[PDB]
Amino acid sequence: TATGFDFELIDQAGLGHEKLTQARNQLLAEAAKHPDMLTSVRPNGLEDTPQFKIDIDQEKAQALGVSINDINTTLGAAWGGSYVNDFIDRGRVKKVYVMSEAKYRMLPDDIGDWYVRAADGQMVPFSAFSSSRWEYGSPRLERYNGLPSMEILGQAAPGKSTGEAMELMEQLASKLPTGVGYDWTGMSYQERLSGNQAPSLYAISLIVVFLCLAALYESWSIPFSVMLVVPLGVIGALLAATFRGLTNDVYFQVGLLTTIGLSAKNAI
Amino acid sequence: YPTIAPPAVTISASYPGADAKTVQDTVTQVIEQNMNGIDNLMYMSSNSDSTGTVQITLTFESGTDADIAQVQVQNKLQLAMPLLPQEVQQQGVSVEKSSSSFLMVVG
Amino acid sequence: PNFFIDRPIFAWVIAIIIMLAGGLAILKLPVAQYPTIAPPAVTISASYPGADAKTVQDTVTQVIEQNMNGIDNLMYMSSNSDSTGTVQITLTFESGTDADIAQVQVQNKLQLAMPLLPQEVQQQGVSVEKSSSSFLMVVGVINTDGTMTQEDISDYVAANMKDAISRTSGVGDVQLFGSQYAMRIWMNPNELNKFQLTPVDVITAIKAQNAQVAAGQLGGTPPVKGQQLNASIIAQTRLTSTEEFGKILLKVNQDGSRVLLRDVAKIELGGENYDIIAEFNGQPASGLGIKLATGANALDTAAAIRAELAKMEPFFPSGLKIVYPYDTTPFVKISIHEVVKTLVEAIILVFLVMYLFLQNFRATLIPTIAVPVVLLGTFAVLAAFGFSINTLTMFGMVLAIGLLVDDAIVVVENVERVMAEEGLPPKEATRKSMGQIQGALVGIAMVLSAVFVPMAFFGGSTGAIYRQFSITIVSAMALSVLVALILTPALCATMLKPIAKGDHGEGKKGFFGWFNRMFEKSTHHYTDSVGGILRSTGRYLVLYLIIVVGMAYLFVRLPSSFLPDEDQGVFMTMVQLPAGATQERTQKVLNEVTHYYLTKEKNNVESVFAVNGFGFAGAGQNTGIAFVSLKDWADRPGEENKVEAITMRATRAFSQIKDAMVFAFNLPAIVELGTATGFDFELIDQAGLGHEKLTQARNQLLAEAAKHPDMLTSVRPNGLEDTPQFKIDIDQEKAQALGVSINDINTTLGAAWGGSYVNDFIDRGRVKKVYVMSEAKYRMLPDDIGDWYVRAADGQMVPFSAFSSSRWEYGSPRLERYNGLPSMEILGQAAPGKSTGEAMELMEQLASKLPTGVGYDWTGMSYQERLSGNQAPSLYAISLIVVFLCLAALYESWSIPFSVMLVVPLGVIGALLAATFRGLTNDVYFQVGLLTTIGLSAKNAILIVEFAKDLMDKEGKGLIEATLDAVRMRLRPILMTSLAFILGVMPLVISTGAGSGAQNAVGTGVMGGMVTATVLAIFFVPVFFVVVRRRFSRKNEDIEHSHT
Amino acid sequence: QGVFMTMVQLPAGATQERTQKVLNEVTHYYLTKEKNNVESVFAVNGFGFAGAGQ
Amino acid sequence: TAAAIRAELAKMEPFFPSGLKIVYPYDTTPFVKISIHEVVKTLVEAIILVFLVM
Ligand SMILES: CCCCCCCCCCCCO[C@@H]1O[C@H](CO)[C@@H](O[C@H]2O[C@H](CO)[C@H](O)[C@H](O)[C@H]2O)[C@@H](O)[C@H]1O
Repeated sequence: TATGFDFELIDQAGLGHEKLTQARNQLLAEAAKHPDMLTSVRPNGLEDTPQFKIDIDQEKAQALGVSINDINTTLGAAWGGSYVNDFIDRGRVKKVYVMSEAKYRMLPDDIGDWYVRAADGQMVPFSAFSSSRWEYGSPRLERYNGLPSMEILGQAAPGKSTGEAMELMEQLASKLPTGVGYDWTGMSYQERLSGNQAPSLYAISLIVVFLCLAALYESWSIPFSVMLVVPLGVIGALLAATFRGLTNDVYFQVGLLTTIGLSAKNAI
Repeated sequence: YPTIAPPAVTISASYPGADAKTVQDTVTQVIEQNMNGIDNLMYMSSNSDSTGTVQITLTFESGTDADIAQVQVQNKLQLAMPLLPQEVQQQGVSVEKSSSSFLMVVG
Repeated sequence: PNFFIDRPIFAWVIAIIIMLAGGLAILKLPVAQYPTIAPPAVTISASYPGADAKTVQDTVTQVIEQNMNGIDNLMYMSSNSDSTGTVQITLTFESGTDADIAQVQVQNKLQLAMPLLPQEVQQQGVSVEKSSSSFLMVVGVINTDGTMTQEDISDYVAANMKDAISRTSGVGDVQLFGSQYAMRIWMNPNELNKFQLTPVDVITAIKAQNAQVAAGQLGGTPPVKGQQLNASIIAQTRLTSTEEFGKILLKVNQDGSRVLLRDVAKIELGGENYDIIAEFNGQPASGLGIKLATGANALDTAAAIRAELAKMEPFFPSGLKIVYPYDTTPFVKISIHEVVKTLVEAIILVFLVMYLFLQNFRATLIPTIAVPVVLLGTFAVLAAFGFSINTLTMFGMVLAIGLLVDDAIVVVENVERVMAEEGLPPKEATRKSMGQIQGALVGIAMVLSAVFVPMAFFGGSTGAIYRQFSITIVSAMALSVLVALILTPALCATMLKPIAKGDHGEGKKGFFGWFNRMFEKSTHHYTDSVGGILRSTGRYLVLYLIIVVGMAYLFVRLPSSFLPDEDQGVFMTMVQLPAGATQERTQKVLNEVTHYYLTKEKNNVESVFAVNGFGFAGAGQNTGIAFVSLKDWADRPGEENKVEAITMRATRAFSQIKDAMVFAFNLPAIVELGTATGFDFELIDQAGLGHEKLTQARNQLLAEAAKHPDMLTSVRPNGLEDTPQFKIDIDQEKAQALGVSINDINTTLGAAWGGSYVNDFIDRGRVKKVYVMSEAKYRMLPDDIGDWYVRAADGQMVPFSAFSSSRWEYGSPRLERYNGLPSMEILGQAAPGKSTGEAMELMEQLASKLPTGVGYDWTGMSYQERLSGNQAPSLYAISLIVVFLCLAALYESWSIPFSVMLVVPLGVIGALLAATFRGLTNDVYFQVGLLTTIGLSAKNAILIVEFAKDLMDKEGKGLIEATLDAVRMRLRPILMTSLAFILGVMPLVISTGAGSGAQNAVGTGVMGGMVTATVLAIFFVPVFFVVVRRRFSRKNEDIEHSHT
Repeated sequence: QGVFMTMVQLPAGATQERTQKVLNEVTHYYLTKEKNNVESVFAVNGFGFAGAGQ
Repeated sequence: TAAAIRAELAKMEPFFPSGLKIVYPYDTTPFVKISIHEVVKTLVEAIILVFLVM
């Protein structure tokens, strides 16, 4: 994108998901307070969903003759599914999945219809050794470079340069709790080191161009007289950009160059 | 367009039934612990999905011959393959070269 | 050529373009200490916790050495089967064999040996790596208050650092000095016996109790029509604490008194391994052992590593500031910086010589500017030729200042000479000088490639050296030549003020002039002399014979060499205890050494990082090592604050008074790679004679080379002799009826004393390991064998004193292997000034008398010397006939070319004699030096004989007449070029610090070589040309002629 | 590019049913008020960009 | 490959029992050898006949 970024907010210390998300609201609300820089600071991930814990009371089955492995894998093969064997149909190998049927594994109540047949020969209801509670948890556990992390997309105000928003983010994500550090990636990475590099390139460009005109003729001042044609070609391109409502994009940029070219040709 | 975007290899594994913390803990951290010592590494990013499918993409320095990156990756992951669970291990981990530029999609 | 003399601005542009091509090719050009020298190798490492030596050799090592079948460019394969259960297979390759393909072929040949390996091995990680050897750097971590112990610190390293600091773009295997946190469970035998339990129930317990679970989903997919909830089932989860681990239940008792883990074994967050302990200055520390990549630039990898770690510094806890024990980086930095400082200085001195000759400042700037631009320019040919800013090419620079100065100098000189000889204005005079010295400049450039090029034709690491040198010299030289045509002559015509006819200084003003008088008066001296010697020829012929032969004897009784040992500012000492030692006694030795260094070396030494448990070939309680860091150089005056004095007398302090062997040393300049005198003999059994017969063959040999003090030094095998072993030859009979099960007896024996990785747990967020082993005291002295019981089929435990046995044998802790077969390795040297080759042949001849199936072979260092070598005589014969042919071209005579080649010794005998007079060695640098030197002589004499023939031909002047005029015209440049050099070189031999051993090695050969060169040739060359041309006739009986 | 796309997201922990609801709405929408611009609408339930989920 | 391989066998020679002998049933090597020696003889000859013609 042009104006903006791909902020990575990273946990570095032995913290937990809750702590990070807390930091994220902290920064996202503190930086949604600057249209003076950033517009649409938004996190790209999935928020904590309602999740349903079945903290088996391990005691109330530990004698019953039932095996944890059996309880787990029946629970599992019940509501998730299991890849078992492979079969050769019509000529081609395919997978063999065994799962519950639809209706007998959907709503929490259905939990009950499931029975573990213990070692002796007696079944056990699941409401005998289980539990049930409702917590939260992310469905998308993101990580950046080996550590827990969370990704905040966002940009800068319509006519503010991407970099300025970046520096203000540095000074804002500066105000975060210990174990929370900052970092950049992808676009904002590729593009972070490559922005204030351009002037050196014109240093080579225009300096080597001046030495060539110094060569052709034989003067150091004559090339000035010829290099003076440069703006002449530009203010016409800009004027067109601004008046056609276009933008300083690359095709305009190489274009701007070519123009500089002929200015120099004719002037030469 | 020309070959423009910095080359990267994605690794994905499916772990039927795993909630996010499970895919982050049986598979994701095991792999993020065994990608130590491949060449030209710019950065690493994981997705531990509530579908049980983990997507760990590694993005590299520009003009880093992909083929070799994809190999140091597939062969540093085929080290942590025993240190993986058996649902995963049997249903395939997948190391692929990554973009999004599908020439065509045919329904 | 000339096009430019009329356009000075065009030429100035060419100057500045080559200049910023210099600077531009300077900011992004490789910088290493050396060129990449180490032949590529792939190391595979395997872990088999609790395994005896013979076990790592037989369960993992030989299963894989059978699957390393069909790898490319394979030079050799070597196994280290360690009694720590860690086997190290090193495969070394042909030179520069791009790692990636080799390492990929090896890992995809190892994936055949992957199913046929244990579940213990396969689970503790097998490792296929690209890697050097010498630690690129070691980064220690400590704490001020020491409110933490080795385990805490080491954890922070392995939980906050070692996971990503090895994930750069050029690090091989970081080696943790400490170990990462783990869930440590220590079984208590008496109370574990009480409540009726084996380790096996502890295993299955913590396993199936503690885990994540393949749960599933509410609203499961595919749902039913109208379904309106989707949410996640989180079932049984993995753990977190030590509580959650105490509470782990094994069985319920009849009354209610449950048997918890908590009770039955002690449960603690503890290291995954308690073998290695790291003490920085006696203070507890945990380090990072960084080994260099398989051909990555050093200072760039360290820069990147310094970047990630400098990024972790904002999240380190209270007081955890990084400490720095060992870095091979600043040596390279300060070294090359001292060579560049010298580049600057040599320029400076040269300008001074030049003022004292051409007493006009704006004229003296002509060749002053002549160099910085031929320099900059070469760096761009290096960027273009795939080289680096290594020591070799750097010394090629500093070295080549001489040819550049000479070229510029003879041009400005020839102009000026003509401007005082006729009275012409500069410009036409410039055109004129050029009209003579032009062709000569291209011909000398040619004969110059003809001598530096064959030197590029050598093989080996050293071959890489001679080629790096040969190129910066020939390349830089072409560049001085083009400068001599575009820029130089335009400058002589341009900034240089005109001297009208016959001015010749001549005091005239009173400072700079009393000189010109001294000198002109003296050039006469010179001329009246040379005439005086051309008078009598035989005499000088004889003196010449004497000079060659003197060169000869001086040459042969000179000790060859390899490279310089440099006080890199950072050294280390190695520790080894007697058979079967303990962690406490090692730590004892290490504490002592640590104490010594902080006293008798209180002013030179700063930090001692003691590494207990990790030696070289591998680990053990017995072995220790100590990376020790010194103070800044400015507080280290004399020669006694240096590596050799410190390490020698330290070694005195520890050798002569100690029980165990402890040495202090500094590693040579090369990161890894063989040294000089010495070798690496591998003695191999081929027809299967077992460990005993082999090691014994090693003893026969260790004694057979003990009968020749005339040759072989340090009669040593480098390995470890067989240690005391304690066998438990289970009688399976007296347990197969007892109600007891074998599988359970094994894994209990193991989990007791070997240990077991069981599950995985969540520490503060980070996955770490789950280990079960005995408690400390129930496995030390042999008796503890008894305290452990197997809970049989019925319910009765059984004593270990029930089914076992017990005896004590011997067997090695390190089963070394070479080329796929069992082997043992004998290091050694040659007598001092004795060649490695002689000792090598005597070694092939003594181990020749060994039992059938025990054969010999060579590796590593000893390889370097067998396929190659002694190519020099032919290389220089090449150089000499090719050069001779070039002089027959240039001179268009066969008999004339001889006169320049005769000047060859004159420059040598000076270098030799300078070496012998200082104490240096016929090492690489002496050869480069002599290269350069024989060069400059060639330059000068060629010039002289050139003028003479011209003046006889293109003026019809006599033989003698012309000879004298030739010498006459150009004594002044020869001296001034030469004199500029020697003064520029002085800094080298005078240099102290940062590889000043190299510098001293340059400066030496060069200075002496030069003195004898000029100061003899400017008297011998006329006698060369004269007597040689008088074994040639036609026209010149004595000549005169005509004109166009 | 002659072909464009729209992204849809249901509130947290929603179901395949509501998703398929929105998607068929949009498909109809394109074939209606855009009957003359749209040729083909390809609806994907369960896979968006933001991540995986019904 | 043949120089290095027959050298490999000659290093294995101190470990061969009674009669456990090497045989060469099949080798593409000497063909290369004589194929080439015939070409050089030809080349040489071509030269000779050229000098003679000239
Ligand atoms: C800024 C310093 C520059 C350095 C310049 C130094 C030049 C001064 C050197 C003076 C020494 C001369 O050394 C040289 O040896 C030869 C020997 O054959 C001598 O030559 C003389 O002796 C021999 C025999 O005795 C012959 O008869 C010959 O006729 C006669 O001229 C010397 O007279 C001189 O020509």
